Amino acid sequence: VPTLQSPTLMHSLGTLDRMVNQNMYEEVAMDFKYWDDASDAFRPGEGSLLPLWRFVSDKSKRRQVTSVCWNPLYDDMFAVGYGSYEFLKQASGLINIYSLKNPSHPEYTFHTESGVMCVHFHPEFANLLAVGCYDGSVLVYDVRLKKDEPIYQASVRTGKLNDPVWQIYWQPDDAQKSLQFVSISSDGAVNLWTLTKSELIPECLMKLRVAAGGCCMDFCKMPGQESIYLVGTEEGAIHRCSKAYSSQYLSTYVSHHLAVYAVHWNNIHPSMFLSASCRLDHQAVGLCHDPKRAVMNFDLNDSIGDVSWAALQPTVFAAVTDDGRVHVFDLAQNKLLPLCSQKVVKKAKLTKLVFNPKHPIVLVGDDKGCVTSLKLSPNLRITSKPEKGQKFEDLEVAKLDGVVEIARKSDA
Amino acid sequence: SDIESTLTRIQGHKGVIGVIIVNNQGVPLRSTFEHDAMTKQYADLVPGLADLARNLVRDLDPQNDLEFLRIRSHKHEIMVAAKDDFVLLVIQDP
Amino acid sequence: VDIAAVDETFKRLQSHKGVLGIIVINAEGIAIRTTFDNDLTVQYAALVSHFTVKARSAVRKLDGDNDLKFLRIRSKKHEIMIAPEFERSHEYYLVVVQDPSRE
Amino acid sequence: KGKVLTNGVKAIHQDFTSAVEKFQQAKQFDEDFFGFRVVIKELERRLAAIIIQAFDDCTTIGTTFKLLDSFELDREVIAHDLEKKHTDLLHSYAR
Amino acid sequence: LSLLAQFQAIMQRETLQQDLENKYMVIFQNYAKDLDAVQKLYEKNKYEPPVPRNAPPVAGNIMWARQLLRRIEAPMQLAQAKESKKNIKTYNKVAKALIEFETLWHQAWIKSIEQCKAQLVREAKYMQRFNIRCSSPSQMVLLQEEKFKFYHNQLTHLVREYEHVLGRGARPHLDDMERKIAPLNIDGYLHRFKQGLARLEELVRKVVDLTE
Amino acid sequence: HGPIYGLRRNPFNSKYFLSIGDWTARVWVEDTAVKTPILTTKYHPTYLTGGTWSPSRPGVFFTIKMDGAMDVWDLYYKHNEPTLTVQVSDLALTAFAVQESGGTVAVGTSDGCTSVLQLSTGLSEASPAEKANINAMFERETTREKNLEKAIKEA
Amino acid sequence: DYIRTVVQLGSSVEDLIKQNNAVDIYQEYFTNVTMDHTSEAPHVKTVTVFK
Repeated sequence: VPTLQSPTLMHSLGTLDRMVNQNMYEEVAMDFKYWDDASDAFRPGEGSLLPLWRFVSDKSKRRQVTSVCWNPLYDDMFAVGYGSYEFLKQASGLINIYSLKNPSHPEYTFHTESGVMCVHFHPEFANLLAVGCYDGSVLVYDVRLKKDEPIYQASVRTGKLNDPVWQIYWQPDDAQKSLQFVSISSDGAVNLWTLTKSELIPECLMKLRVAAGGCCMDFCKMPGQESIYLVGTEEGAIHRCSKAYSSQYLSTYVSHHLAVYAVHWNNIHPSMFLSASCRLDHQAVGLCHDPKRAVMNFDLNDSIGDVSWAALQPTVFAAVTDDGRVHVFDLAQNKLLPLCSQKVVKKAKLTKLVFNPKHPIVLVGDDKGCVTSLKLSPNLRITSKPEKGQKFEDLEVAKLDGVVEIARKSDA
Repeated sequence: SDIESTLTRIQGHKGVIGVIIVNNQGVPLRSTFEHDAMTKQYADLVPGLADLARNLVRDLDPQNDLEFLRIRSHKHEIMVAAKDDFVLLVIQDP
Repeated sequence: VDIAAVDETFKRLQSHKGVLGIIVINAEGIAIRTTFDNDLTVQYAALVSHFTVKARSAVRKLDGDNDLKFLRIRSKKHEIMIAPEFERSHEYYLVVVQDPSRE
Repeated sequence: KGKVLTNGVKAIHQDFTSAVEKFQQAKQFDEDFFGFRVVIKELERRLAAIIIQAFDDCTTIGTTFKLLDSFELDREVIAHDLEKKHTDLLHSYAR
Repeated sequence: LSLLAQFQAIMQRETLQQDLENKYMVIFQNYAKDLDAVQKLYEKNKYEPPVPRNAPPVAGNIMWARQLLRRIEAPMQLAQAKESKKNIKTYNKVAKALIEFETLWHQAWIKSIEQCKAQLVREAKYMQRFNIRCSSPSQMVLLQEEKFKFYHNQLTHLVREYEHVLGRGARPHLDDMERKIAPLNIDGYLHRFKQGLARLEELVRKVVDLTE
Repeated sequence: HGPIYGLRRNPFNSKYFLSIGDWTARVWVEDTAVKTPILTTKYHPTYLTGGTWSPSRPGVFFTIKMDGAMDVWDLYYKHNEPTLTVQVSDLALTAFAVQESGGTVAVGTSDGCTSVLQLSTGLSEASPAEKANINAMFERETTREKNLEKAIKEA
Repeated sequence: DYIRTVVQLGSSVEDLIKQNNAVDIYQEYFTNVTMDHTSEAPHVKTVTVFK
């Protein structure tokens, strides 16, 4: 009943602040949606990311972007998981949540007390955000409550991975009495978590045996089925198993010598994943059979932060290395050379690349606690348009398969 | 401590020259100005425009209401968030 | 002929997403081109004429050398956009009605 | 828990039937023979997995033979998974 | 070089097969160029080399050196006669420098295991799983980590649980537990402090339900 | 086992009866082929003495022991350890009762008094069939094990 | 003169309409989400002890 503390005052003030901040970046946003690079219908063989919004907060500069994730419904949310990767500069972690509606001030925020080495939003409900931490504590945060604190934790009583939790995921549990989580850790291996009464309980999935359980630092699951996923290691190899111990390492795609840093499936042609390591080469390899060779190889000058197939097309993909250059390949215009290699940051080593499902932009993330958002010039995004007698998934299977057979019989 | 932090953020951007909150009839409470010879100008000129615009919108189909309003002059962007309790003003040249 | 140009401007504007309506009304509150029926037309013409002359008198009173080239009122349904061009021998506050919900 | 796990041992039975009925059709039979060797020593690990996941949730001294003699399948492929868990029974009886 | 192998495999004419031996010198120019670039990395980054992620500082520098050596060495198996002499000399100085790291840093690690073994009690017993891969170990290898991250995980919990039950106070109660917190015998003290906090986790909730 | 102290049919859907009497807390069934438990639960400490079910929620139970507890054993969610261990007294509890609407319990202690508890919105339910199901399926495994001894001896 | 005015205004408004379609400003996230996931651990209260 004092008007100057009424909640609806704060509501309309927040909307008026967005209404202000829009009118401070009008060009950056109008280009985000209504602009096509007019000088790439003239030179067919290359492209040019155009840099857009930049997102910094003053608690971030002492921190390093250590994950990024996008929300299923709205397509203006991020989830930056600021944290640490150096062995000697170990800090407390952070997690903002940003928006495209205001880029300057984050909508939400939290403040953990170890390095947030992953995030993931839930796909169906659209708010609950699972995270992990440098010290095994997987956490779950609920967002619309506006209480700067978790709603569940882990302990050493329920279950604790005991070393960094590099990646976590959300499983769809269909209208059941639960929600599901799959994880991965340096010591020991994959664990399943549930969301019970007021707790999160481990169930162990498999152990990554080779000295000790071999370390591992990433995994991805195939969308189109669920059980079969791809797991990195630090012994070097890449493994693939299913949600069982059903032939521990169903596939053992072994080709590497160091810590692999990224794997990725590609949403079209469900047999073909690429991967990427810290041996300065990323390899785009086929999986139904084919476990002893790589269809291709793309060497480069500094080790890979990460890789990502495009959401909109299974030829183009992009990769991010430890120099300042994001470089992005079309696998069907050039053949072993990057279509567009551009340096975006000045004095930081980039470390995280994430695409966007609907609008065509990309997020890349620094070493200095910042995230910067690039746009893809039209030569990078070329989806073969469907027609009357054919389906869109089929043409994009066909392009990749043609490139695969060409370089398969041309390699040897 | 959320209302005043949003006031302090919103008054420190690249173009903002003044934030005003005014009550139903008048009484501009919590201005932001180093003198008050033009706050009263805003407070007694603008909510006439806000409720006149609520008349214009609502007259058409009475399920409808008004929420915000912007007037962009040459050198100013007067944004008014009108509602039942009060009228709120933010002034900014882009 | 420029009549094709202005009708083309109507399809330029009207091809955008959600744009329900375009109408042009002069200083005497009488619509010239429409896109609506006739009575929603005349009630827009009267209401917006009176409202925009009040708003321009407000801004001119507030500061002597500043005028307005812009006006934007909001609904929960549709964001009426008014633009005016106050001059002699012509002052044609065109008014659009749109919303991004549709389609 | 046993709903999920009974569904799992249903999948194991579904596959072994499907595999042998494919084999229901004179020196290239060694190739299908080692394919079937692959499947047997490959779908013997669903068993070891759905018995590792259902040997903690044994309740007492004697739920374990309701769940250890609803299978007993002695081999040289199970055995080197179950020395440690017959040991686990020994330590649980001691505790 | 893969292209040259393919062109060898395409066609047969004995003059051409006496001409595809020639182009190995044109190959050999660029390997020298690569042997230039890696050489620059060696001298520009001798003391403070960038590393892989979450890598410890002593023998997570060995891996960077090893990467440069094994980047330059694996094409040498395939590209094996005057220019060849100067290039094999430049390679054979880069080789000795890229063993100069991977022996002097290993020595510095020997004397640091003497230092730190009595936060950083990790690295002197966390390195020896990086070190166990290629090089040789030292005294009292990490046979003692099946306890010590039990010893830190239980013991940042129960001490942590001695804040929440002291968030429901508002006293001979706390007496009995400050006499237990303070004191190869870090087993029984964790016994004692767990049975210690079960007791007062009971007592405080009893008092709350009989007081509210 | 030994001197039995528990007996109760289950309510709210079916006829499966209970046996919380000795320091094992079973759940038994009434058929001439199932003369053996269905959901045997934990072998405990502190010799058991008495409890029942819920008449407003399917198949929870509530032991008491000679050092005293209301173990709110929810029994479709865990199956080994007491979901909620509360010690009402130090002295040995020797009774039990349930409010007919469910949500108030009572035990008088080893000397004297009588303590009346209150259990929150944990006592209500949304689906009463699958708990008849998992207490129906989980003993055909026992009849299945009755077949095996004939099969073993005939082999 | 009328024609020139109308096309001038059409240009300006066209820019504005793009501005509103670019990103929607007036949209509160989670305007109405009812499903809340909460804390539901068992509570034991002794209302009175009958003695």
